[PDB]
Amino acid sequence: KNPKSDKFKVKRFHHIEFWCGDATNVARRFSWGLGMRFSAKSDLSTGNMVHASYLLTSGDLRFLFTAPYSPSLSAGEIKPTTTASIPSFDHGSCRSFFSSHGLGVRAVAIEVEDAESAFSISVANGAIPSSPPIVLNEAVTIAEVKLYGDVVLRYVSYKAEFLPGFERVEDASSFPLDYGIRRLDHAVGNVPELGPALTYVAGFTGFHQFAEFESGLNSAVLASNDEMVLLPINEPVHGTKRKSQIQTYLEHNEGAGLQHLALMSEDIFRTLREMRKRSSIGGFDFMPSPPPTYYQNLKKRVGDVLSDDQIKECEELGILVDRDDQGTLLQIFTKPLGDRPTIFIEIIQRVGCMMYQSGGCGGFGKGNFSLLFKSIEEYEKT
Amino acid sequence: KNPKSDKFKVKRFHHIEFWCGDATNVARRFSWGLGMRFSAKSDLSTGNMVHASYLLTSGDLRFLFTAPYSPSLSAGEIKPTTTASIPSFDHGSCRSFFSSHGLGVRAVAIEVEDAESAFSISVANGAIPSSPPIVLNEAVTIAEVKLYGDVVLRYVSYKAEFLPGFERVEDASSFPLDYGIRRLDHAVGNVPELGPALTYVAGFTGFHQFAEFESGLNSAVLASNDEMVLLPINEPVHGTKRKSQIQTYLEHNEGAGLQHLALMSEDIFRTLREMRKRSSIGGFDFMPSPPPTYYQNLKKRVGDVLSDDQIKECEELGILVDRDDQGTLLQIFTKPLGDRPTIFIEIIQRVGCMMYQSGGCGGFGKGNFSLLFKSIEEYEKT
Ligand SMILES: Cc1c(C(=O)C2=C(O)CCCC2=O)ccc2c1n(CC1CCOCC1)c(=O)n2C
Ligand SMILES: Cc1c(C(=O)C2=C(O)CCCC2=O)ccc2c1n(CC1CCOCC1)c(=O)n2C
Ligand SMILES: [Co+2]
Ligand SMILES: [Co+2]
Repeated sequence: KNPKSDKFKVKRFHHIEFWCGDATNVARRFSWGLGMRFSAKSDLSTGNMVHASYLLTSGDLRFLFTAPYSPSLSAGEIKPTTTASIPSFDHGSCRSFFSSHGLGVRAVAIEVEDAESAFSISVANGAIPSSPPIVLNEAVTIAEVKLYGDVVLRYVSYKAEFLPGFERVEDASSFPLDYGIRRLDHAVGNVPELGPALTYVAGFTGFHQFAEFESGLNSAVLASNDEMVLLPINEPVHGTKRKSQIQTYLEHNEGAGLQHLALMSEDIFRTLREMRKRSSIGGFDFMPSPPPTYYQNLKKRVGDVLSDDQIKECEELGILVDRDDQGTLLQIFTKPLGDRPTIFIEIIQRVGCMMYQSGGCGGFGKGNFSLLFKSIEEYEKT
Repeated sequence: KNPKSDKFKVKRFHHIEFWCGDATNVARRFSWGLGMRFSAKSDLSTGNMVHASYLLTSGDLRFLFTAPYSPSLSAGEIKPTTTASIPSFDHGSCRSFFSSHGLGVRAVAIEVEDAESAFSISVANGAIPSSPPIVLNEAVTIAEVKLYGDVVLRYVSYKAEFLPGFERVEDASSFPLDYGIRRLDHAVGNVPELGPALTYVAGFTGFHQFAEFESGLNSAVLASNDEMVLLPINEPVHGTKRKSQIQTYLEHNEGAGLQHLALMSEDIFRTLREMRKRSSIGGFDFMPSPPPTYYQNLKKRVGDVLSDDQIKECEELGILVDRDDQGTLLQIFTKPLGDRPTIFIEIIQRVGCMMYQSGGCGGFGKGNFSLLFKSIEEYEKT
């Protein structure tokens, strides 16, 4: 059931912003590892004396990497005279964030009809304000409220090209990499207490719970009206056999924060071929693959959806497969993106639920906990 | 003239350590951009609860990338019980360094006969101590004194594999990249006042001035007995037509620090081919090339050293050429390595001064200031 209770008009995920110590090195690493093009910048060369911000794009996916300059470059500025292109940016906040959490997501940005209205309605409905609505060049409005931990939900609305003050990138510096990634499917937070986190976010958005179907977690998914903005939240389950990965996250992250970004591919086979080729030459590593018993067991579960060759391709790439009552999910997880065992990336492709494809088709793979455990002792039984 | 006045036995450059906010992303970027292999690690997976440290190697060149974890992971430790593999590491120092300077070199490490003796003699001769000698697993001794700004000169001595507590890397994660870089040729600092910086460092090392042959700088080079450890220092020259690049460095870096690392290649043509192929796909960018008049003028200057084809190869790659009374230098400069216009890399190859090749053969390229200016108006004169 979907009561379509959004308190303001929400469109799609717009961008994800990482707060970095050095935006250049993280952006270049991510560009090569994920096949994303350098498409916009705001930095010293564009007159920004406050922060360096670099935008990578792949299809509709937008990753922004931002780091602070020395405060001395802008010590004469005040907010009315700022050269920052993102007016919510604060040197102290950014340094405190990265010192506390390491490299990670500061902002989950969604595009809305009216960011000023979204901010006002959110705050009237319990949202903790983080940065008030600000109109940029009479063309774009940005506002921010707290989501969880030090992560903010950023509202962006356009009157009618990323943000004013950003410049399109050089072409020589813009190599057209593309491994098939096309959009953000969902963005997942880890918190100590799921109940109060859900109540808070659902309280100020009107997002509804997305229906599902002990591994150390309890989770729930909040969804917009058309279920294209999907914000799952996890809490740890304590006392289990193996220590909860959610608890490890909270310890190494110094509390709640964004756990994973799931990136939809239009061809997950190509994406994983291209990413795995680059794992050991600057790109991303992937978790250890399931045993061959898992891919043996795929015939009975999804043999009506994938051929033997397509299943063999999944086995070659370490891809996981789950199924809803509506659709099928192909997914795989990277190792952590940086030094800490905190944020990682999921690559996904969904098949089914054709109307366009409806959001969340096939679920989020919670069935793969049983099937992985079921595969593990099965391969031990050889 | 070389008075060979070293106050302790110095061998060669040993490693360069960058202090990072996220060591993983910088190390992976540098590995791909420079063709260096991942060869050792010290991090959570090796029992280090304090810092993540990753070592890249190319030939004898060793780049170490280090970032701090949350202090909470090690809050129960004291120095006698530390799990840090580099005992001089301090969370607060590292965070303060990166917040002040951004990504940059913390340590220039040289191998010595006896790091305890080098430390004692240095401090008795005016060196400001930074970290006292500490013996690691009864096998290696490390000590540190201040060099300039927040950069330290690190002494390392071995009784008889990088450092104890580091583990050799996985092989699957160790891709054998190699673009031809083989060793560190020199490491250059920028300071506000050259005189007092030279007096200080030469005072405690016994390093002697290396002889040379207004562009915004004055410089001088300090050298070990066999002139294989070379430590140039620059100061700005104020009031010039174009603003001094040394002054821009000092402003954006928040004071003195390491300006550039010069990396010797055994085949600078191959190195630059390989690095330029990767500039726009995660690697490093190079400064704009000199005009063709520069390569025209190369025939009269070095036509006895390089063929027309070899000169044409220099022009294809943007390589600069200078000449001493003893040797010839091929060199090129990267754009800044990170967000700030501070640290950059030089790639070099030297030809001549055969005995092995003597250190500093061909100088450091100061002649290229005249020849570049001479080339610029010449190409304007077309
Ligand atoms: C995170 C995750 C998902 C997943 O994406 C997901 C959501 O989007 C919504 C909430 C429910 C959910 O579970 C699916 C299956 C998984 C899994 N993990 C955890 C590890 C995977 C790699 O290492 C880091 C964590 C695992 O073991 N299996 C088998
Ligand atoms: C730094 C540099 C060197 C060089 O390496 C060097 C030393 O090792 C020892 C001290 C003397 C010295 O000059 C040689 C020639 C140069 C040069 N620069 C500065 C810019 C180059 C690219 O952008 C950043 C700075 C330039 O314009 N020319 C023509
Ligand atoms: Co997921
Ligand atoms: Co140099």
